[PDB]
Amino acid sequence: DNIQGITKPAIRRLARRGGVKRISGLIYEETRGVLKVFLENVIRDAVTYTEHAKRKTVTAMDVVYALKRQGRTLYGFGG
Amino acid sequence: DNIQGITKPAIRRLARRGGVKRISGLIYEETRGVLKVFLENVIRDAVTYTEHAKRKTVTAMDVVYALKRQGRTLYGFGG
Amino acid sequence: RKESYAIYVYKVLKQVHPDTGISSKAMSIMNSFVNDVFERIAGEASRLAHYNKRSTITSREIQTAVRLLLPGELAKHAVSEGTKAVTKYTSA
Amino acid sequence: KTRKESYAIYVYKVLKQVHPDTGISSKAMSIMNSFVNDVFERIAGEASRLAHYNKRSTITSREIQTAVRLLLPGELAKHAVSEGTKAVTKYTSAK
Amino acid sequence: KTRSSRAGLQFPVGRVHRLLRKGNYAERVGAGAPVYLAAVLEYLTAEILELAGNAARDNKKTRIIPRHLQLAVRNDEELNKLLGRVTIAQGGVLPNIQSVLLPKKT
Amino acid sequence: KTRSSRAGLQFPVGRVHRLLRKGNYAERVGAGAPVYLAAVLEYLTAEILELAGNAARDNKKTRIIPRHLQLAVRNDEELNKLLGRVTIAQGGVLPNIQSVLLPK
Amino acid sequence: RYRPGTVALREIRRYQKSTELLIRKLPFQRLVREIAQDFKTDLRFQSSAVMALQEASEAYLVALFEDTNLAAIHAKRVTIMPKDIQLARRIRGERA
Amino acid sequence: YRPGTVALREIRRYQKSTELLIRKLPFQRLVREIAQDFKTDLRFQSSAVMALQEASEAYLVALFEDTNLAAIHAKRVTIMPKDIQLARRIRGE
DNA sequence: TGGAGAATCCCGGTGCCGAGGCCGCTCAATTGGTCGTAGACAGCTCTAGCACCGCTTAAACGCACGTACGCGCTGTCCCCCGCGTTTTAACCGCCAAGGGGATTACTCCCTAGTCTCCAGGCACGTGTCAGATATATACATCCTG
DNA sequence: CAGGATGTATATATCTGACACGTGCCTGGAGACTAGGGAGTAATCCCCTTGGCGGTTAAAACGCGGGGGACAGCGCGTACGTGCGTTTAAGCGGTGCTAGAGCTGTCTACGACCAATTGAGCGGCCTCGGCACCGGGATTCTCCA
Repeated sequence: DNIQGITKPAIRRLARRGGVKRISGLIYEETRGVLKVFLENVIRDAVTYTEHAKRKTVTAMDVVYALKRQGRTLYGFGG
Repeated sequence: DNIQGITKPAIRRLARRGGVKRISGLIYEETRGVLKVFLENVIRDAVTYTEHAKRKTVTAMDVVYALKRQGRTLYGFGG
Repeated sequence: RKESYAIYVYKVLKQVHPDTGISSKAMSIMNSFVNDVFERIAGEASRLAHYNKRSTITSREIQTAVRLLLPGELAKHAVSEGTKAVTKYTSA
Repeated sequence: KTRKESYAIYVYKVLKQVHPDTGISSKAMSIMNSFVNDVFERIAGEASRLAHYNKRSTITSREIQTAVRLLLPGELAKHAVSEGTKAVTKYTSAK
Repeated sequence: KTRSSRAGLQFPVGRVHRLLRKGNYAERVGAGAPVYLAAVLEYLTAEILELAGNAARDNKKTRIIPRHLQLAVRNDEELNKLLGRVTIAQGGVLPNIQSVLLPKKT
Repeated sequence: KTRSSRAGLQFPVGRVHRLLRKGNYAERVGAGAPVYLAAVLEYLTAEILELAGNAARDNKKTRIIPRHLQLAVRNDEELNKLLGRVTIAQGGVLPNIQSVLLPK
Repeated sequence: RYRPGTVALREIRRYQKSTELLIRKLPFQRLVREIAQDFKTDLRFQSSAVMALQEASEAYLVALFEDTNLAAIHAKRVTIMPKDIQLARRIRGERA
Repeated sequence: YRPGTVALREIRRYQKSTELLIRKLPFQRLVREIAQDFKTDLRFQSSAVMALQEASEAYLVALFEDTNLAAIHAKRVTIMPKDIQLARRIRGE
């Protein structure tokens, strides 16, 4: 139940950053689901990127290549 | 008036193929502007695609490459 | 001499559906589809070989690119075809 | 004991040329380097495929100019085109 | 003698190897890469053409037109998400009706 | 007697030519293409850093922070159009409120 | 006389199982020549060039109209209105 | 006891600042839980999950902006899950 | 609405650790010469792209009438927000164990390259038959009763 | 629910243009053999990851009033839906012409490539100043009696 470790005010803080004032009480399971499916969409691609290199540790370089696959590229770790 | 050459029943037909039932009266020139900026974004890439080739006739091939550049690649015209 | 992959998918259609034919517009769409998949897979294998500082593209990068840019069961059956073909080819 | 190439000093010289009193952090330095690397890869890949589209085996300045006109929005694109063109005639006028 | 017959495929191994050489993807290319790419194109072509033939079969037609390819692509949720950013000429759209538009009390 | 000196750019020309050569983009690379690419990269770096330093000036710090870079590229329209599909680490978002959200 | 809302729903199916081009070819051709004249003068166009230009145009149009339809549904309405178009081009990222 | 202006203050505070919002170790172990599903006994760089956290919550706050726009379009101020599947299907997932 | 209280801005002081310059080596950038071929230029061909005219015909446009639906208003209740209290798991700091990423060295075999040959794939021509067009008929809904 | 009114699905006649199939030929793929360098494999080591202890406290969990917003219901007035007469421009066919794509021949200037040379560029190191942070006072700022 470590998906629940992303906790009750964490979605609240992310929504306050996103500019949302009032949020529902049933919103948390849904955004936990979308964060979970985003994480298995990215982490799997990072895992095959690691697996191709005959490596058993995941760096940040293949993480940002997996981000580059989905059109969600990240600046600050590709150096 | 040539922007209005594509017309009220044609827009209503294209929206009807898109599955809408009731259409407001302010829809039509709004989607006329949407079609205008879409053709701007495609034709601006296509015209320099012909311009690089020392060419002054737009073929169907470079339109396919421009639509591939905007992430909306189209089948059935070669490529 | 216009280069195309028409008759190869004609034999594929005959061995998967021996009592039908295909139109020329659908021929253009199938050729463009297989060309788009070729460009996507070969570009992913190219940058995958570049990422590991390797100058050679072999079946490993093609397999990993297939596992990358195809969805799950499609990619699983794609590698199930690919390694079976490479074992049939390397045995003769 | 390794070697890693980056564009830290070049964008340092650009930063001190445009702002001779402002410093930069190391995380922002890596963001800067990754940004210029990404846009370099974008322009180089578009010029490569655009040369392949015209069955040309050479990437000249015209391919870079056309890829700049594709990947950049309008007045930024022609300002970059003007900077690239004046750099090419500056390099060609010199030996 | 033909490498496609040696690999037991219909797609040309040598042509894929040729466009891998002149497609400047790398400085050198291996031997199993063109047969692997030919097998992948084999399987993907067979999968789209099988559902296209089924879409022609339940439409009582012995000809494949782009509407059958569009019906084959969007019905199954695998190749549809494979090429979701692709539009097909003479293709149309899947017939989908949102439930709030139908009249009730009929 | 470097090529970047005669090109008039602080960005490297030989490094860009080296990355264009063994980057397998094409088998032949022209002479003016690396200096054109270095000029465009110089311009884009200057465009980033000008508004980054300006945002640092309004924030009254003399160090460029990734927040300053994010405020530079998101407040400028074609810069956001070029950088729409990237995310900037430790950069945050623009402070904006929808008009119906304010009270009264 | 038909009830308003059911013959349009009837020809929804007629245009939705169909596959031909909705917009007439000549006004779209004239519009394309008008908007392409401003980038470079006295251009020429292939016949399949303006045919491929229309294909993506109506494909993007009905892909937008799916979006405006089910965005106007969410606001407990049936009629599509221009602010659903703003919502579609905003969530898609085509506007901002 | 202000009725509803604490939330606007939180909005202004979190859009003004730029620190990491999701708490570190539960995310760092949730990455381990998802990564165990593909290959077992996986080692992880610290910078890998450091990049993954800023990857995840930037997507999350862009999504929250999108469902905020959907909830404003629905003539409401409270977001429901229906705005979430609005945002996901309309933006293309 | 003045003001009580709470959040925020600001200035002064402190202490810290990472920007930023200096130094030494080194390997990648520069110069010079060769030589090979990619494409710039001219010219010929020929083909498809405008340009215009006439018929015809179904699509578009303007208008009349209606009705249903989007929007404004009111009531309700419920559920999420603000805040006080309790608990618990993250954070900081520190310490070891060892794991495998990275580096260097030595081999080997696999693929680029070259020459020769031949057959698979493509342009083109031609029957031919399956989808298009037309006519007639059943039927499955909707509209009003 | 029950009976007309149409639009849609089903069944023949046929007919035509696109599609399946045969043919030559020639260029691109295959057979064979060699060179060498890039990948494979093994030993080292040292950074970096993993695991653990323990104090601390900020943050999460929980509970409860209450108020304001989601949602249901109702009234309305108008703005699009649908139908009909009419105009109009799209579509189709024909001609006719020429600008401009496409390809072939040359050669020359531009780029690959290798040897010699060297200085910009990168790792290590050190220093100090910008900036994070704490604390007290002034400044808004929002709710109410």
